[PDB]
Amino acid sequence: FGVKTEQEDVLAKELEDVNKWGLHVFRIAELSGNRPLTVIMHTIFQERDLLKTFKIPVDTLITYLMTLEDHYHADVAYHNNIHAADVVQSTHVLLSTPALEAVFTDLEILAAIFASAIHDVDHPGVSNQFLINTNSELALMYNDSSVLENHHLAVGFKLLQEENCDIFQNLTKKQRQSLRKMVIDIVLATDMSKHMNLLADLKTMVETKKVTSSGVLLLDNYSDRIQVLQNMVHCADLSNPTKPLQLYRQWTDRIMEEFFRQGDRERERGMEISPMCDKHNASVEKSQVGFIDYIVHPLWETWADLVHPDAQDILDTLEDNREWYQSTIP
Ligand SMILES: COc1ccc(CCOc2cc(C3=NN(C4CCCCCC4)C(=O)C3(C)C)ccc2OC)cc1
Ligand SMILES: [Mg+2]
Ligand SMILES: [Zn+2]
Repeated sequence: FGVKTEQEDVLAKELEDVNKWGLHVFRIAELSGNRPLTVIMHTIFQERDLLKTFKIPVDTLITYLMTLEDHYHADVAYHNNIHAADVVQSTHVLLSTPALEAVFTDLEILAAIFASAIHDVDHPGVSNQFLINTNSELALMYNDSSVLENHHLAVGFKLLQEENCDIFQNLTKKQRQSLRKMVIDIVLATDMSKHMNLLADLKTMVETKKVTSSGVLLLDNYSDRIQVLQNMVHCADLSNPTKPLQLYRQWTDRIMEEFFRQGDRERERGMEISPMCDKHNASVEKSQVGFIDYIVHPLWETWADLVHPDAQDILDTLEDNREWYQSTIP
Protein backbone atom coordinates (compact mmCIF):
# COMPACT_ATOMS: atom_id res chain seq x y z
CA PHE A 1 0.00 0.00 0.00
CA GLY A 2 0.90 3.70 0.55
CA VAL A 3 -2.32 4.49 2.55
CA LYS A 4 -3.15 3.66 6.22
CA THR A 5 -4.45 0.16 7.25
CA GLU A 6 -8.14 0.15 8.40
CA GLN A 7 -7.04 0.18 12.13
CA GLU A 8 -4.85 3.29 11.34
CA ASP A 9 -7.92 4.99 9.66
CA VAL A 10 -10.07 4.57 12.85
CA LEU A 11 -7.10 5.80 15.04
CA ALA A 12 -6.66 8.89 12.77
CA LYS A 13 -10.44 9.64 13.11
CA GLU A 14 -10.24 9.37 16.98
CA LEU A 15 -7.13 11.69 16.86
CA GLU A 16 -9.34 14.44 15.26
CA ASP A 17 -10.50 15.08 18.93
CA VAL A 18 -6.85 15.82 20.01
CA ASN A 19 -7.68 19.57 20.59
CA LYS A 20 -10.73 18.68 22.79
CA TRP A 21 -11.09 18.03 26.56
CA GLY A 22 -12.49 14.44 26.80
CA LEU A 23 -10.43 12.67 24.06
CA HIS A 24 -11.22 8.86 24.11
CA VAL A 25 -7.61 8.20 25.26
CA PHE A 26 -8.43 4.56 26.29
CA ARG A 27 -9.80 3.91 22.76
CA ILE A 28 -6.58 5.49 21.29
CA ALA A 29 -4.54 3.10 23.53
CA GLU A 30 -6.46 0.04 22.13
CA LEU A 31 -6.34 1.25 18.45
CA SER A 32 -2.59 2.24 18.57
CA GLY A 33 -1.45 -1.21 19.90
CA ASN A 34 -0.70 0.35 23.36
CA ARG A 35 1.09 3.39 21.76
CA PRO A 36 -1.15 6.26 23.03
CA LEU A 37 1.86 8.41 24.12
CA THR A 38 3.73 7.94 20.79
CA VAL A 39 0.72 8.66 18.49
CA ILE A 40 -0.65 11.60 20.62
CA MET A 41 2.84 13.21 20.98
CA HIS A 42 3.46 12.77 17.19
CA THR A 43 0.02 14.32 16.35
CA ILE A 44 0.66 17.28 18.75
CA PHE A 45 4.23 17.83 17.40
CA GLN A 46 2.84 17.90 13.76
CA GLU A 47 -0.18 20.15 14.75
CA ARG A 48 2.13 22.71 16.54
CA ASP A 49 4.81 22.44 13.75
CA LEU A 50 7.48 21.55 16.42
CA LEU A 51 9.46 19.24 14.02
CA LYS A 52 10.12 22.16 11.58
CA THR A 53 10.66 24.77 14.34
CA PHE A 54 13.27 22.65 16.28
CA LYS A 55 14.60 20.69 13.20
CA ILE A 56 13.63 17.35 14.84
CA PRO A 57 14.17 14.43 12.40
CA VAL A 58 10.83 12.52 12.35
CA ASP A 59 12.55 9.05 12.68
CA THR A 60 14.44 10.39 15.79
CA LEU A 61 11.13 11.71 17.30
CA ILE A 62 9.38 8.34 16.75
CA THR A 63 12.39 6.35 18.08
CA TYR A 64 12.54 8.49 21.25
CA LEU A 65 8.72 8.41 21.79
CA MET A 66 8.63 4.58 21.46
CA THR A 67 11.66 4.29 23.82
CA LEU A 68 9.99 6.67 26.36
CA GLU A 69 6.64 4.78 26.09
CA ASP A 70 8.50 1.43 26.66
CA HIS A 71 9.91 2.80 30.00
CA TYR A 72 6.35 3.29 31.32
CA HIS A 73 5.32 -0.02 33.05
CA ALA A 74 2.45 -1.93 31.32
CA ASP A 75 1.70 -3.76 34.68
CA VAL A 76 1.03 -0.46 36.61
CA ALA A 77 -2.72 0.32 36.53
CA TYR A 78 -2.60 4.18 36.73
CA HIS A 79 0.98 5.59 36.33
CA ASN A 80 1.49 4.15 32.82
CA ASN A 81 1.83 5.44 29.21
CA ILE A 82 -1.97 6.06 29.01
CA HIS A 83 -1.72 8.52 31.98
CA ALA A 84 1.35 10.16 30.30
CA ALA A 85 -0.62 10.42 27.01
CA ASP A 86 -3.60 11.93 28.94
CA VAL A 87 -1.45 14.57 30.72
CA VAL A 88 0.26 15.47 27.37
CA GLN A 89 -3.10 15.91 25.55
CA SER A 90 -4.60 17.84 28.55
CA THR A 91 -1.52 20.15 28.69
CA HIS A 92 -1.92 20.65 24.88
CA VAL A 93 -5.58 21.78 25.35
CA LEU A 94 -4.71 24.07 28.34
CA LEU A 95 -1.89 25.69 26.23
CA SER A 96 -4.51 26.62 23.50
CA THR A 97 -6.76 28.43 26.07
CA PRO A 98 -7.76 31.87 24.61
CA ALA A 99 -6.46 33.79 27.72
CA LEU A 100 -2.93 32.44 26.86
CA GLU A 101 -2.99 33.08 23.03
CA ALA A 102 0.57 34.16 21.93
CA VAL A 103 1.81 34.32 25.62
CA PHE A 104 4.31 31.37 25.42
CA THR A 105 7.35 30.88 23.08
CA ASP A 106 7.75 27.68 20.98
CA LEU A 107 10.53 26.64 23.47
CA GLU A 108 8.17 27.04 26.50
CA ILE A 109 5.43 25.04 24.64
CA LEU A 110 8.06 22.29 23.88
CA ALA A 111 9.10 22.33 27.58
CA ALA A 112 5.49 21.95 28.88
CA ILE A 113 4.67 19.09 26.41
CA PHE A 114 8.02 17.21 26.82
CA ALA A 115 7.67 17.62 30.64
CA SER A 116 4.11 16.18 30.48
CA ALA A 117 5.33 13.21 28.39
CA ILE A 118 8.24 12.26 30.76
CA HIS A 119 6.62 13.36 34.05
CA ASP A 120 5.88 9.81 35.41
CA VAL A 121 8.27 7.63 33.28
CA ASP A 122 9.50 4.38 35.00
CA HIS A 123 6.90 4.84 37.84
CA PRO A 124 6.89 1.59 39.88
CA GLY A 125 3.24 2.06 41.05
CA VAL A 126 4.11 2.89 44.72
CA SER A 127 4.46 6.30 46.51
CA ASN A 128 7.61 8.21 47.54
CA GLN A 129 6.81 7.25 51.19
CA PHE A 130 6.74 3.51 50.28
CA LEU A 131 10.18 3.84 48.55
CA ILE A 132 11.57 5.73 51.60
CA ASN A 133 10.15 3.28 54.24
CA THR A 134 11.51 0.18 52.33
CA ASN A 135 15.02 1.74 52.07
CA SER A 136 14.80 1.41 48.23
CA GLU A 137 17.87 2.27 46.11
CA LEU A 138 15.82 5.14 44.48
CA ALA A 139 15.15 6.73 47.92
CA LEU A 140 18.93 6.42 48.71
CA MET A 141 19.99 7.97 45.31
CA TYR A 142 17.68 11.02 45.85
CA ASN A 143 18.10 11.45 49.66
CA ASP A 144 14.35 10.80 50.24
CA SER A 145 13.47 14.12 48.42
CA SER A 146 10.99 14.09 45.45
CA VAL A 147 12.35 10.56 44.83
CA LEU A 148 9.99 9.58 41.97
CA GLU A 149 9.96 13.07 40.34
CA ASN A 150 13.83 13.17 40.32
CA HIS A 151 13.80 9.66 38.81
CA HIS A 152 11.22 10.59 36.09
CA LEU A 153 13.43 13.52 34.99
CA ALA A 154 16.68 11.47 35.06
CA VAL A 155 15.12 8.68 32.90
CA GLY A 156 13.40 11.16 30.52
CA PHE A 157 16.75 12.88 29.77
CA LYS A 158 18.91 9.67 29.87
CA LEU A 159 16.75 8.09 27.09
CA LEU A 160 17.87 10.94 24.70
CA GLN A 161 21.27 9.10 24.62
CA GLU A 162 19.86 5.83 23.11
CA GLU A 163 20.45 5.10 19.36
CA ASN A 164 18.74 7.81 17.18
CA CYS A 165 16.85 9.23 20.28
CA ASP A 166 18.33 12.79 20.67
CA ILE A 167 15.26 14.85 19.56
CA PHE A 168 17.11 18.06 20.74
CA GLN A 169 20.25 17.38 18.59
CA ASN A 170 19.66 20.58 16.45
CA LEU A 171 18.88 23.01 19.35
CA THR A 172 21.63 25.50 20.34
CA LYS A 173 23.28 25.18 23.78
CA LYS A 174 21.22 28.27 24.87
CA GLN A 175 17.93 26.58 23.75
CA ARG A 176 18.91 23.24 25.45
CA GLN A 177 19.89 24.93 28.78
CA SER A 178 16.60 26.91 28.87
CA LEU A 179 14.47 23.83 27.80
CA ARG A 180 16.21 21.65 30.42
CA LYS A 181 15.74 24.12 33.33
CA MET A 182 12.02 24.58 32.45
CA VAL A 183 11.40 20.78 32.13
CA ILE A 184 13.07 20.18 35.52
CA ASP A 185 11.05 23.02 37.19
CA ILE A 186 7.78 21.60 35.71
CA VAL A 187 8.30 17.90 36.63
CA LEU A 188 9.58 18.65 40.19
CA ALA A 189 6.35 20.73 40.64
CA THR A 190 4.26 17.50 40.02
CA ASP A 191 5.30 16.24 43.52
CA MET A 192 2.05 16.60 45.59
CA SER A 193 4.20 17.81 48.57
CA LYS A 194 4.56 21.08 46.50
CA HIS A 195 0.76 21.45 45.80
CA MET A 196 -0.05 23.96 48.64
CA ASN A 197 2.87 26.33 47.73
CA LEU A 198 2.09 26.08 43.96
CA LEU A 199 -1.61 26.92 44.70
CA ALA A 200 -0.68 29.85 47.06
CA ASP A 201 1.58 31.33 44.27
CA LEU A 202 -1.17 30.82 41.60
CA LYS A 203 -3.71 32.58 43.98
CA THR A 204 -1.23 35.50 44.48
CA MET A 205 -0.93 35.78 40.66
CA VAL A 206 -4.79 35.87 40.26
CA GLU A 207 -5.03 38.72 42.90
CA THR A 208 -2.30 40.76 40.98
CA LYS A 209 -3.43 39.55 37.48
CA LYS A 210 -2.34 42.00 34.69
CA VAL A 211 -3.95 41.72 31.18
CA THR A 212 -2.69 43.19 27.83
CA SER A 213 -4.87 45.34 25.45
CA SER A 214 -5.64 42.00 23.60
CA GLY A 215 -7.23 40.75 26.91
CA VAL A 216 -4.50 38.02 27.24
CA LEU A 217 -2.41 37.31 30.42
CA LEU A 218 0.73 39.42 31.00
CA LEU A 219 3.74 37.40 32.24
CA ASP A 220 6.97 39.48 32.39
CA ASN A 221 9.59 37.51 34.41
CA TYR A 222 10.69 33.83 34.28
CA SER A 223 9.29 33.31 37.84
CA ASP A 224 5.70 34.11 36.66
CA ARG A 225 5.99 32.30 33.27
CA ILE A 226 7.31 29.07 34.93
CA GLN A 227 4.70 29.20 37.79
CA VAL A 228 1.90 29.24 35.15
CA LEU A 229 3.50 26.31 33.20
CA GLN A 230 4.04 24.42 36.52
CA ASN A 231 0.35 24.96 37.55
CA MET A 232 -0.82 24.10 33.99
CA VAL A 233 0.94 20.66 34.00
CA HIS A 234 -0.13 20.19 37.68
CA CYS A 235 -3.78 20.88 36.52
CA ALA A 236 -3.31 18.38 33.61
CA ASP A 237 -1.96 15.83 36.16
CA LEU A 238 -5.05 16.46 38.41
CA SER A 239 -7.50 16.69 35.42
CA ASN A 240 -9.24 13.24 35.81
CA PRO A 241 -12.25 14.52 37.87
CA THR A 242 -12.77 17.34 35.28
CA LYS A 243 -13.30 14.80 32.43
CA PRO A 244 -16.60 13.27 31.24
CA LEU A 245 -17.68 10.77 33.96
CA GLN A 246 -17.03 7.63 31.75
CA LEU A 247 -13.29 8.66 31.60
CA TYR A 248 -13.09 9.84 35.28
CA ARG A 249 -14.45 6.44 36.48
CA GLN A 250 -11.80 4.48 34.48
CA TRP A 251 -9.07 6.69 36.07
CA THR A 252 -10.62 6.12 39.54
CA ASP A 253 -10.73 2.29 38.98
CA ARG A 254 -7.03 2.44 37.92
CA ILE A 255 -5.73 4.64 40.81
CA MET A 256 -7.67 2.48 43.35
CA GLU A 257 -6.22 -0.77 41.84
CA GLU A 258 -2.71 0.79 42.12
CA PHE A 259 -3.31 2.05 45.74
CA PHE A 260 -4.82 -1.33 46.88
CA ARG A 261 -1.79 -3.16 45.33
CA GLN A 262 0.53 -0.87 47.41
CA GLY A 263 -1.66 -1.59 50.50
CA ASP A 264 -1.34 -5.39 49.84
CA ARG A 265 2.48 -4.99 49.60
CA GLU A 266 2.45 -2.93 52.89
CA ARG A 267 0.16 -5.51 54.73
CA GLU A 268 2.36 -8.46 53.44
CA ARG A 269 5.46 -6.75 55.00
CA GLY A 270 3.59 -5.72 58.23
CA MET A 271 4.09 -1.97 57.37
CA GLU A 272 1.37 0.56 58.34
CA ILE A 273 -1.15 0.62 55.41
CA SER A 274 -1.12 4.06 53.68
CA PRO A 275 -4.27 6.26 53.44
CA MET A 276 -6.89 4.88 50.91
CA CYS A 277 -4.60 1.80 50.23
CA ASP A 278 -6.64 -0.60 52.49
CA LYS A 279 -9.12 -2.51 50.21
CA HIS A 280 -10.83 -3.79 53.48
CA ASN A 281 -11.24 -0.22 54.96
CA ALA A 282 -11.93 1.99 51.84
CA SER A 283 -14.69 4.47 50.83
CA VAL A 284 -13.83 5.12 47.12
CA GLU A 285 -16.79 7.62 46.80
CA LYS A 286 -16.02 9.58 50.05
CA SER A 287 -12.27 9.66 49.06
CA GLN A 288 -13.12 11.13 45.58
CA VAL A 289 -15.39 13.83 47.15
CA GLY A 290 -12.56 14.69 49.61
CA PHE A 291 -9.94 14.78 46.78
CA ILE A 292 -12.20 17.16 44.80
CA ASP A 293 -13.10 19.38 47.85
CA TYR A 294 -9.57 19.73 49.37
CA ILE A 295 -7.25 19.41 46.25
CA VAL A 296 -8.82 19.43 42.75
CA HIS A 297 -11.65 22.06 43.08
CA PRO A 298 -9.47 24.68 44.86
CA LEU A 299 -6.77 24.22 42.12
CA TRP A 300 -9.17 24.29 39.11
CA GLU A 301 -11.26 27.20 40.60
CA THR A 302 -8.00 29.24 40.90
CA TRP A 303 -6.95 28.20 37.32
CA ALA A 304 -10.50 29.13 36.08
CA ASP A 305 -10.06 32.65 37.63
CA LEU A 306 -6.62 33.07 35.91
CA VAL A 307 -8.09 32.27 32.42
CA HIS A 308 -11.71 33.53 33.09
CA PRO A 309 -13.95 32.50 31.44
CA ASP A 310 -12.11 29.84 29.32
CA ALA A 311 -12.30 27.01 31.97
CA GLN A 312 -16.03 27.44 33.00
CA ASP A 313 -17.18 24.17 31.22
CA ILE A 314 -14.26 22.21 32.86
CA LEU A 315 -15.20 23.62 36.33
CA ASP A 316 -18.92 22.75 35.59
CA THR A 317 -18.03 19.09 34.68
CA LEU A 318 -15.95 18.90 37.92
CA GLU A 319 -18.90 20.09 40.13
CA ASP A 320 -21.27 17.66 38.27
CA ASN A 321 -18.81 14.74 38.85
CA ARG A 322 -18.43 15.80 42.55
CA GLU A 323 -22.31 15.65 43.05
CA TRP A 324 -22.45 12.24 41.26
CA TYR A 325 -19.85 10.73 43.72
CA GLN A 326 -21.57 12.43 46.78
CA SER A 327 -24.93 10.89 45.65
CA THR A 328 -23.34 7.33 45.72
CA ILE A 329 -21.97 7.52 49.34
CA PRO A 330 -23.54 4.52 51.23
C1 LIG B 1 -7.35 15.27 50.68
O1 LIG B 1 -7.83 13.92 50.67
C2 LIG B 1 -7.58 13.12 49.58
C3 LIG B 1 -8.52 12.15 49.24
C4 LIG B 1 -8.32 11.33 48.14
C5 LIG B 1 -7.17 11.43 47.35
C6 LIG B 1 -6.90 10.56 46.12
C7 LIG B 1 -7.93 9.68 45.44
O2 LIG B 1 -8.07 9.92 43.98
C8 LIG B 1 -7.01 10.19 43.13
C9 LIG B 1 -5.75 10.53 43.60
C10 LIG B 1 -4.69 10.83 42.74
C11 LIG B 1 -3.40 11.16 43.36
N1 LIG B 1 -3.33 11.17 44.65
N2 LIG B 1 -2.09 11.63 44.99
C12 LIG B 1 -1.80 11.99 46.41
C13 LIG B 1 -2.78 13.06 46.89
C14 LIG B 1 -2.30 13.99 48.00
C15 LIG B 1 -2.14 13.37 49.40
C16 LIG B 1 -1.36 12.07 49.44
C17 LIG B 1 -2.08 10.90 48.77
C18 LIG B 1 -1.76 10.73 47.29
C19 LIG B 1 -1.24 11.70 43.94
O3 LIG B 1 -0.05 11.90 43.98
C20 LIG B 1 -2.08 11.51 42.68
C21 LIG B 1 -2.18 12.83 41.91
C22 LIG B 1 -1.50 10.38 41.81
C23 LIG B 1 -4.89 10.79 41.36
C24 LIG B 1 -6.15 10.47 40.86
C25 LIG B 1 -7.21 10.18 41.71
O4 LIG B 1 -8.48 9.87 41.29
C26 LIG B 1 -8.72 9.65 39.90
C27 LIG B 1 -6.24 12.40 47.72
C28 LIG B 1 -6.43 13.23 48.81
MG1 LIG C 1 3.99 11.85 39.30
ZN1 LIG D 1 1.17 12.02 36.80
